[PDB]
Amino acid sequence: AADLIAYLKQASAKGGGGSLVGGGSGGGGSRPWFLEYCKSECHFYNGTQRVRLLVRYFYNLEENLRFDSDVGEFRAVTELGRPDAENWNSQPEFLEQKRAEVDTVCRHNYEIFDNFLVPRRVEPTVTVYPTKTQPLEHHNLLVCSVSDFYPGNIEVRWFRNGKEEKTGIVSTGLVRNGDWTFQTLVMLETVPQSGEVYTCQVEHPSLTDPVTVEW
Amino acid sequence: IKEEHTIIQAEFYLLPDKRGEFMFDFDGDEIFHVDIEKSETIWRLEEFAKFASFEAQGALANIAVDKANLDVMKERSNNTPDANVAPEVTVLSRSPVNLGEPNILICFIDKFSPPVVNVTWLRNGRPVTEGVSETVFLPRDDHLFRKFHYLTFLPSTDDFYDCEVDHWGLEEPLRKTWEFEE
Ligand SMILES: *[C@@H]1O[C@H](CO)[C@@H](O)[C@H](O)[C@H]1NC(C)=O
Ligand SMILES: *[C@@H]1O[C@H](CO)[C@@H](O)[C@H](O)[C@H]1NC(C)=O
Ligand SMILES: *[C@@H]1O[C@H](CO)[C@@H](O)[C@H](O)[C@H]1NC(C)=O
Repeated sequence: AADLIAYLKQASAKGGGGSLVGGGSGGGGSRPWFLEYCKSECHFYNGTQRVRLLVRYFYNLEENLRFDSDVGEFRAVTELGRPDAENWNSQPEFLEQKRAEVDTVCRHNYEIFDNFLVPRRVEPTVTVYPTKTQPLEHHNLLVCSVSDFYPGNIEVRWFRNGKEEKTGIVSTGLVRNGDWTFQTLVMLETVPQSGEVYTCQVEHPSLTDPVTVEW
Repeated sequence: IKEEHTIIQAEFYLLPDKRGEFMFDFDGDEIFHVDIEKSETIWRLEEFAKFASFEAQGALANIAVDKANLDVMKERSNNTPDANVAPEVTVLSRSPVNLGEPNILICFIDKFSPPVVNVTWLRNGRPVTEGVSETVFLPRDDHLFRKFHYLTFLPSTDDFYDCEVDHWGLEEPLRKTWEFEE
C-alpha cells in the first residue's frame, strides 16, 4: 500500500535567441530577485474518474505559460512564455509524455494517496462558552469552538430553543493550521430571556452523528 | 459520493539566493518536500511514510532544470526585476488555550514573494531556538507563498510572545505579539 510517488518531469527552456523589452515590472528600487516557479496541478472531479492536469509557469510575480490537459498543448499566458510554447509544442515526443502524465502522474499518485490521505479523518473537539467577562456592553457573544479536525468539510450551526439562529453569527471562518488540522470559532450574538436554551450543532464527515453542546 | 481533490507539485529556484524547493501539496497541505542538500524525502507527518515513498533524486533533477530555466528567463527579459512583495503576518494558538496544558503557537506568514524570509520567535523578549519548527514555502492559488512557524509552549499569564518577521519587501521587520487572553 506504499507504492512510489511519481513526479512531473521538468522541461528545458531554450535561450540564446530572443529578449523582451520594457518588462513592466513593479521594480521599486528594492533588492533584485529572480524566481523560476512551476506548479503542476492535478485536479480530481471525482477521484480518478475525471481528471485535469494544469501546469503553470511563473517568472517572478507573473504566470507566463501553462499546460492545460483540456487543451492538450502549451499556451503562453504572457509574451515571456511565447518561445517555450512554440518549442515544446513542436516536440511531439514531449507533448505525448505531458498528455500521458494525467495517467502516469495524476491518476498514479491519486491511487496511492487514496489509501491514507483521501480517507484521513480527525474528529473535532467541540466546546461552547460565554465571551468576555460579566460586563455586557451591548451584546452577549456565545462561542462555539470547533478545533483539531480534518477534513475542512464542516457545518457549525447555532440554535435557540430548536430554531436555527441565522443573523448574529460571527465566525473566524475555516482556519488551516498547516499540520493537517483545522479549527474555527462560530460565535452567536443574542439577548437571552429566561429558560432560553442555546445549542451548537456540529456536522463533519468524521462524525457518525451530529455533535451538540448546550448552554 | 464524489471525491474532489487537488494535488500540486510545487517547485522553484531562486537567485541570487541560489535556493530551490520541491514539494507536494494535497488539498492545501504539504504531503512532503525534498531536502535538496541531503537529497532525502521529508514527510509532513511521520505516519505518511508507511504508505508511500518518493525517489528524492527526482526532485533534484527537476531543480537542475528549473535552475537552467531560471537563467534563460533572466536573459529573455534583460535581467529586469519585479518588486518585492511583503507578507501579512498572523500569530495564533493551534487550539483552545488552557493554563498548564501544552499547546503550540502559530506564526502564519502569508502572501509574499520571493520565497525567502527571516522569522524569530520571542518569549519574554528573548529569541527562542528550542521547540520551534517550520514548514517549507507553501503555495497559494496565485503566484505568492505562505509559511508556518511553530513554537511549543505551556500557557501561562507570565509569558509574552512576539513573532518577528523580516522580508526584502518590508521597510522594517514586522512584529506580532501574543499573550494568554482569558
Ligand atoms: C536592458 O534591456 C534594454 C532593452 O530595452 C537594453 O537597451 C539595455 O542595454 C539592457 N541593459 C543594459 C545592458 O544596459
Ligand atoms: C464518481 O466515481 C465513482 C467511482 O469511483 C462512481 O461510482 C460515481 O458514479 C461517479 N460519479 C458520481 C455520481 O459520483
Ligand atoms: C535574512 O537573514 C540573513 C542572515 O543570514 C540575511 O543575510 C538576509 O539579509 C536577511 N533577509 C532580509 C530580508 O533582510
